[PDB]
Amino acid sequence: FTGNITTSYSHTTDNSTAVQDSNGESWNTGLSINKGESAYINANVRYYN
Amino acid sequence: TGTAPMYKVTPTTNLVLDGETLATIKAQDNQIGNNLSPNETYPKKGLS
Repeated sequence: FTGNITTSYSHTTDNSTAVQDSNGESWNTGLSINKGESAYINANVRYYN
Repeated sequence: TGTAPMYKVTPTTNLVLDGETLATIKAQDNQIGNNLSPNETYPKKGLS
C-alpha cells in the first residue's frame, strides 16, 4: 500500500519583441447628382417667313 | 469684300460640331471692331 504527496512551485519570466510592416492600396469612385437641376437642354431651331 | 466700310462690326457665329450647334454667339464689347474698310481685316494683317 503506497502513497505519495508532492508539492511544486514554478516561476516563469518571458520577454518578446515583434516588428510588423504593412502596405496597402485603395481605389474609390463616386457619382453625385442634383434632383432639382439634373440636366440642361439645348434646342437647334430655325425661323421661317 | 464689299464696296463700303462698316462701323461697329457685330457678327453672329454658330459653332457646329458633328451636326450639332454648340453655341450661337453675338459679338460683345470685347469682340466689336470699330472700323472695317473694304479689302481689309480686323484685326489688321500684321496682328493676331
